[PDB]
Amino acid sequence: AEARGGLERFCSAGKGRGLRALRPFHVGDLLFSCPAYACVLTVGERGHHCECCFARKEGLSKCGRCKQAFYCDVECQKEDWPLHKLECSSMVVLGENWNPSETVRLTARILAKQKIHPERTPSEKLLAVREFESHLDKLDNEKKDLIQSDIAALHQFYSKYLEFPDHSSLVVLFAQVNCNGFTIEDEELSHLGSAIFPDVALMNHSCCPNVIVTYKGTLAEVRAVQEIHPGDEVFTSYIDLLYPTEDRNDRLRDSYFFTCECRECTTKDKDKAKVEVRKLSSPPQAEAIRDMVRYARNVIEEFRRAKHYKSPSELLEICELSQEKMSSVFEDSNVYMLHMMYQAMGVCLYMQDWEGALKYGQKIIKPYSKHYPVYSLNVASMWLKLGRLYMGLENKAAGEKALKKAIAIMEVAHGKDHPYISEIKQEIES
Ligand SMILES: Nc1ncnc2c1ncn2[C@@H]1O[C@H](CSCC[C@H](N)C(=O)O)[C@@H](O)[C@H]1O
Ligand SMILES: [Zn+2]
Ligand SMILES: [Zn+2]
Ligand SMILES: [Zn+2]
Repeated sequence: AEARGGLERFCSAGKGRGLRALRPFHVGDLLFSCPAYACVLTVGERGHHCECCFARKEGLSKCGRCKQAFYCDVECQKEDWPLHKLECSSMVVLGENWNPSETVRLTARILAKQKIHPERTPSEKLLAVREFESHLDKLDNEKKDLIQSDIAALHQFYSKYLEFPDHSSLVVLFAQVNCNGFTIEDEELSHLGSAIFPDVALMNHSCCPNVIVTYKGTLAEVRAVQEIHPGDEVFTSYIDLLYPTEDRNDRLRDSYFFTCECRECTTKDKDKAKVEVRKLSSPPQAEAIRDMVRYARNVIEEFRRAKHYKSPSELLEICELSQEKMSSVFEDSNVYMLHMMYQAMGVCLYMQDWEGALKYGQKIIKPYSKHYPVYSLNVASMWLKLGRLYMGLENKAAGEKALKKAIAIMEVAHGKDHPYISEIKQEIES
């Protein structure tokens, strides 16, 4: 009997361990599904999604003690209790002074899971959490310093409720979480939480992936976006594919300690249109383009480093100011311009500026369709946000066509039967 039908763990030369197909997979086929080994709902989604299964529901039942955890019913409340009990009493005593980061909360859950279930779980048929790479020999002082900060926050918020292995074991575990952890996003790509999917973490990266990972609650699903032939390695993308090769590889080296050698990284075919420049009387020289690219990459890094504390109004002003400055060299289709429009659209949605959000979406969609792969979650989500804006602004004709473009991608990535597709189809009917 096969551990996972038509698939196998294997050794990928120069890429450690990986996943290979044994039988052919065609576009849209489900390779495998993997239940979360551990997961945690993001703080911002408390009250809107079930803390246990991540279901989006109205009328979730709150925990009577803390009144901070919300569930579908008592069954989801009972399932989550071994994890929620580590935080319940702490959330009552300490107010909003109880603030461990998402990584610290997820790691506390892995520690609790390892204690009760030391054997391999149904989520570890190919790769177990204990086998995860950590790359501790490669970590920079900054990443080593964040691991130590996370360990101290783990003792501070969980010492009374969890028994810890030694410090070295905690350094290994937080390093494994950084290298193998996932984030779960909804149908609009909004962040829902963090999770460990050991069998999904076995797949190596490519910027030309042959699979896409989607979520059905906290169940990860892996679907083919091209033919996967017997003997082919199964590759997913670890990062956002919008960016030029250099940006992608600096991100990959920083978080995963490797340089990608996929076809896109080798040919660099899409870089020219990704860094589109405007046709001026001049036009811009290499040095002026390099200066604006360096500037944009720094704004993106700064936006990333300050995300947690900056208000949506401060986030909007930076976007508008950066877009205005870059527009002297860059075309609107340039990825750095798209970065600011996407963030700025995000703020328009937050402040219920539906018309402002739509004007941004209208400019992002065509360049997104060109820059991303043919089957892209980013492209499907953008068509979906566009469609929802149009429907809300009474443009049923434009909304329906935009929702159908989303559905066409989602049928391949999420499967034809996904609840997201059923929800979108219901929105078309009403
Ligand atoms: N395209 C690629 N080239 C080289 N190493 C890669 C890679 N994709 C992923 N990896 C490696 O795999 C790590 C993530 S976890 C993925 C499976 C890993 N090969 C293992 O043996 O456990 C990365 O940190 C990096 O070591
Ligand atoms: Zn639930
Ligand atoms: Zn509680
Ligand atoms: Zn690549």
